[PDB]
Amino acid sequence: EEKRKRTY
Amino acid sequence: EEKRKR
Amino acid sequence: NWSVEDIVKGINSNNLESQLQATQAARKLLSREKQPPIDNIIRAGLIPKFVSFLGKTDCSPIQFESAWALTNIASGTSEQTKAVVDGGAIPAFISLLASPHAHISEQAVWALGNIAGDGSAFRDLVIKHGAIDPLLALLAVPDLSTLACGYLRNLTWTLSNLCRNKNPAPPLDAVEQILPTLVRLLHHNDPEVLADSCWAISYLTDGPNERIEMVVKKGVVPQLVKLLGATELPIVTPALRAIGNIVTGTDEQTQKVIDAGALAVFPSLLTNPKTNIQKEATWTMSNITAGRQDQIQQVVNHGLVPFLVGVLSKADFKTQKEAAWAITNYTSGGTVEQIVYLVHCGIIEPLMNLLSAKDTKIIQVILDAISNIFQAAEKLGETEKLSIMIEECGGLDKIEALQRHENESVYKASLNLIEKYFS
Repeated sequence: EEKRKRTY
Repeated sequence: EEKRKR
Repeated sequence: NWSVEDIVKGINSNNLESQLQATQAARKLLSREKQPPIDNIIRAGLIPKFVSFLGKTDCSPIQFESAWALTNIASGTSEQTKAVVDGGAIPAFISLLASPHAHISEQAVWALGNIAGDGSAFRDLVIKHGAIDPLLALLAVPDLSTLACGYLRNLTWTLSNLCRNKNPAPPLDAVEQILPTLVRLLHHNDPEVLADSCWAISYLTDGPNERIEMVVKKGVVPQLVKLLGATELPIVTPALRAIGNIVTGTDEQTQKVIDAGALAVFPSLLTNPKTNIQKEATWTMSNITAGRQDQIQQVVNHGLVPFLVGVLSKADFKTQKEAAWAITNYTSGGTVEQIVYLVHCGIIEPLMNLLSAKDTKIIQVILDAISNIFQAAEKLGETEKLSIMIEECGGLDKIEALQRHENESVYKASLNLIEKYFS
């Protein structure tokens, strides 16, 4: 929850 | 008797 | 499906369109679900080039691709976020917040959120670069419903990591600058915007009671109690944590919770199928039973004593431990009539059954609670009657067995109990 990757 | 924090 | 070699050749080509294509390829690589080659890209020296591409205002696509790539590098380990910050990415992403293209400013919001979410140090590093002013300025609209859905969720999520991570907590001047926007998001009708807002409130309410008062003085306790009864578990969880944090402060903050109607939802929360919701609700109960006697009376009048008895009887062990704390605090600050009502509800039998627990702390708390109840039975003179009640539910075997093991306070209090009420 503390970081987010943008997976398209 | 006191309040407990996280 | 490029190689890292090809990407580096493109980035070093000094052809703006070749660089765009290579940057797009890097984005597609860091975009895959299977393990991306983040450290490979870091080691190649591509991060300063990506950061410099963030400022090519003529080529908006390479701005977007670099932002996305940098975002995904910053989404990983703390060493990888460090690498992104070390490339000068923070001021450049703050400059990009003002892009006229929504997807590019959205990507800068995402990146700043990833960076700030790494911990205290990067959070304040983002705040010192002045991210908060343009971040809130992106929400300066009369109606939040006119904003794109994903835009709003990203801004909310980034604001929540700006409120996150104590030791040290966020600066006060920043919390006051964010709080009115935070309240406006907390009233917005989007389940994920509501979750993130409640998370932010729960972050802000964790600590000394000055910060709790800072949040409550904005009047969000009613809205928090309303959200407490939502049907979405991702909303109820952070709401319950913020409520639980607020009832750790002064009795006046606890009251302002109770008055909002919080106790009426607790029959659900104390029977919730999710163990963590039960644990958080019981812990909140324990900090209410440590309040004033009229507050304990409010707990009684809502019929929550039988629910506490139930949580002490059959629950997750952590929830039982929290219930034990609640009962000790109730017996510590309750009127004699209230302890009578607690014993009349059946508290003795599960209280004894938990003496066979494998936890030293819980036993101390239970034994302490028994001392309280006996002290109330002395004021009523019915000490032998409670003596035999503990007899009939197999309590005295457990006290006599407990009067002799490792911890000091355990055998001291339990030997005191034997030598004062069983002879």
